[PDB]
Amino acid sequence: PRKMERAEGPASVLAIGTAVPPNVVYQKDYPDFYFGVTNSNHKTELKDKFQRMCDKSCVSKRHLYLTEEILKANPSLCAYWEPSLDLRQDIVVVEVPKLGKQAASAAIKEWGQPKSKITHLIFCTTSGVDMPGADWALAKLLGLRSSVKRLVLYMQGCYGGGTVLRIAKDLAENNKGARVLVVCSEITAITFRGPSDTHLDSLVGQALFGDGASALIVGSDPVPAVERAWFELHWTGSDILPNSDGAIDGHLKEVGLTFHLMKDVPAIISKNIGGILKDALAKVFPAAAPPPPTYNDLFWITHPGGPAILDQVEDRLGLRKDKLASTRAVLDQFGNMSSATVLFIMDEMRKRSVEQQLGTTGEGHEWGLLLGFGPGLTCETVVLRSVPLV
Amino acid sequence: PRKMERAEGPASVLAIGTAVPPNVVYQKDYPDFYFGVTNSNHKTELKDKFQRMCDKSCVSKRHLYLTEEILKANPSLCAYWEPSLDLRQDIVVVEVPKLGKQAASAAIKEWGQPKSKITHLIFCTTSGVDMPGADWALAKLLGLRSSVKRLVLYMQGCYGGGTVLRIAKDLAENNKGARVLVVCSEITAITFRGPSDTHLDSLVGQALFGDGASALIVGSDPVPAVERAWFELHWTGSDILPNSDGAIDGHLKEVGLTFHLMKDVPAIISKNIGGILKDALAKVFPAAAPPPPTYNDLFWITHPGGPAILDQVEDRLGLRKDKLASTRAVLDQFGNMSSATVLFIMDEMRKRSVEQQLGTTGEGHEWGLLLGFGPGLTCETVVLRSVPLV
Ligand SMILES: CC(C)(COP(=O)(O)OP(=O)(O)OC[C@H]1O[C@@H](n2cnc3c(N)ncnc32)[C@H](O)[C@@H]1OP(=O)(O)O)[C@@H](O)C(=O)NCCC(=O)NCCS
Ligand SMILES: CC(C)(COP(=O)(O)OP(=O)(O)OC[C@H]1O[C@@H](n2cnc3c(N)ncnc32)[C@H](O)[C@@H]1OP(=O)(O)O)[C@@H](O)C(=O)NCCC(=O)NCCS
Ligand SMILES: O=C1C[C@@H](c2ccccc2)Oc2cc(O)cc(O)c21
Ligand SMILES: O=C1C[C@@H](c2ccccc2)Oc2cc(O)cc(O)c21
Repeated sequence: PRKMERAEGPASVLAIGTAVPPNVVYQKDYPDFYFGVTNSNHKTELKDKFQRMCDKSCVSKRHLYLTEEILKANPSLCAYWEPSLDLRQDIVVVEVPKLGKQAASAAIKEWGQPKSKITHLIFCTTSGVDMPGADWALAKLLGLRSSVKRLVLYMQGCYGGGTVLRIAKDLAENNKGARVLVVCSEITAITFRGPSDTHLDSLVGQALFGDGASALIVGSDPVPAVERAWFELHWTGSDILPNSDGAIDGHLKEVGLTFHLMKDVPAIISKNIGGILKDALAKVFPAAAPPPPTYNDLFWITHPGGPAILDQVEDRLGLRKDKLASTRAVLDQFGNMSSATVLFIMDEMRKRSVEQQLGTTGEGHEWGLLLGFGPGLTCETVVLRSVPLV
Repeated sequence: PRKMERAEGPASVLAIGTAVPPNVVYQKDYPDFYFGVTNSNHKTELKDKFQRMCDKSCVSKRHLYLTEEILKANPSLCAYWEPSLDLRQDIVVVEVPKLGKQAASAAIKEWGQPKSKITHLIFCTTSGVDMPGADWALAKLLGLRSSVKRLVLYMQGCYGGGTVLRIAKDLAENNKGARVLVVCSEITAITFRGPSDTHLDSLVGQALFGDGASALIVGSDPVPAVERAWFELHWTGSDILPNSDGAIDGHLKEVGLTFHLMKDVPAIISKNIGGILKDALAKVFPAAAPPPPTYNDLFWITHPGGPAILDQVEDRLGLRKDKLASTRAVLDQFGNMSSATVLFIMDEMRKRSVEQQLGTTGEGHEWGLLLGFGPGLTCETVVLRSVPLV
């Protein structure tokens, strides 16, 4: 007879909303723009290198808070190593919760229930820190009840989409009637800086990173015919990959957030992911019983840290060429939105499945994988179940 | 049949370790020390106001990472408003997880099981941010399994001790066999700065804030005659207090972490806490059945934001004067250690109960309250149950 009753069924995604800044930057135009606005067009070697990163980035466009106008008004962001944290913070402490509020309103509207049924909130970002935090600012913007149980996950990085689901699963499953608002909001004004020929990992981030926020309603036991489940969370795992110490570092310095990235990240991920997944699926489908579905029969929501990561994972695991299609669509249209990205991909996948009348929310497959990769090198693994359609 | 099995009994504290820097700073000595090492002794009126805050702080001693030698070596910490974040970060990014490791090892030794049985980690701090985070640095220092499920709660503030329990409860209860390492580690090198007569709320921080780390092993279903429970978590609540907007703010700026404290913080807390506790207790002990214990028959683990908070809460709720004794002993010998403090108090309470042979780990009372207060103004409430002794 618990003092807090728990729930029975699996934690379920009941709604997804997304939001991007309205300023669209087409990748074809970005090297000219990026090197002009940072007064670096004379470094023609650096620029050619940046052109080829952009050429191969498999990003067609990104949505960016930073405009030409904001940049020319704030010269310290356009240089490479100028003190700038205070200005960066003044921006993202406001704009990260605001972008997340746009995404949350769309999730709440789809869900169909008054916002006061939201009992828990998880706010995740890599863009700025403050007290009270982005979670508090978001609850204020939305008018959530004063007793919402909040949690702010700061300085996470690109694995954070997996992390928020790992935690939300337990909040929803162990609290009867709990409805968890889950927000990932990322804005690149925290990292944007000029180019330097000695910091070529930061140049990569300028080719790939973009802005966005996504929002879920996560809860167990959806009310039949009133609430709608779209995916279920069944198994989570977290791994620090071997021999990955310092593969991806990020430091919050007086020049803003600095990004450090080793060239063997794709090899480290692609060469270890198979064991991680094979173990995950063995836990979920033990013999004592159906064997795990094959990789080609699972749906795939993979953090697209970069095209080389996706290509090398696809190659090492022998995935048919269409398995990463939803993943690659989101990267093409929004770039790498750090922790938010996987949820755009989740939303992209379910929307396509409805549109093309596939049999389930997961492109017609029953089971699936959501993977996030970030500093650690940390790999978050969430085994998902789709929900049948019509 | 769940793909991840859950646990049955209440999340229980199975061990507690604590760790403080070796440098002890007697409050009698502190005004002379602080104004001397910050070259402010000419500020006669400022210093006397600071003497009065110390005289009254009900803090006798604090443990501090910063020493006179370190301060004289790094003059930007002794000025009031100098660029210093990179220096501070370089310190606490290392020292915060290092201090958390001493407390963790002590908790693990007490618990008695091999460190590899730790499945989950929650690291809470208000001092510094990094990627990978302090959670990852701690796991590395300890040699935890590569698949430990980690969470870093950055920039929490003084309510963090309640927040970690609220989260560890669900991690422990929803995952069969899960053992959660909970660490709160706080080091004032991130905020320490010289005095100024235009920023006197920050002066208050100089009178009250100390350094410390505490660590818990939290798990459901302790193995009988093998593991030992000291407190059980049964009910959690979180609240933004009314008309408290901006009462407690902190920003990570290029001069380091900055502290803003309104003078009505004790009024805000003491005038609203009764309704919060009455609501909580009504939820835990509903009529439909025993009534809730009186405040005086509860044990009290209260974050000592300062003596005026404790005194006004004690006055508003009509608490017998012995109720906040364990709480006040920790403030006296350690200061306000932000998120770590309530766990020192919890450690103090169980150690006294055992030493004096009371009937339970909660000073002879069955039920109790842990409260944390911080930015928001956020109130975290955890209804605890004690365990009977011998
Ligand atoms: C876009 C790159 C980004 C794709 O391009 P590619 O297929 O490697 O194309 P190329 O091999 O021509 O590489 C182009 C340039 O990128 C540079 N580059 C790639 N990765 C780099 C890194 N981590 N640091 C510095 N420079 C790098 C290369 O040195 C090369 O320069 P060069 O033309 O002067 O040799 C690709 O390497 C990738 O997808 N990387 C993954 C991103 C990642 O590391 N993790 C994301 C984490 S959250
Ligand atoms: C130690 C102070 C810290 C206790 O002192 P006190 O008993 O109120 O003593 P006094 O009222 O004489 O105050 C002493 C001085 O502190 C000053 N002071 C107290 N709180 C202050 C604040 N938040 N900002 C600025 N000054 C403050 C008073 O104005 C007074 O100055 P004066 O002597 O020049 O008039 C007390 O106000 C307290 O405990 N407050 C709680 C601190 C807090 O907010 N903690 C929760 C935290 S994040
Ligand atoms: O350098 C930062 C940038 C940040 C981001 C991306 C997009 C939008 C806003 C912020 O994402 C990261 C993820 C990492 O795993 C490591 C990082 O060092 C970063
Ligand atoms: O300014 C910081 C200081 C930090 C701390 C305290 C002790 C040791 C290390 C760090 O605690 C805080 C708590 C708050 O509720 C608000 C704050 O602004 C702070």
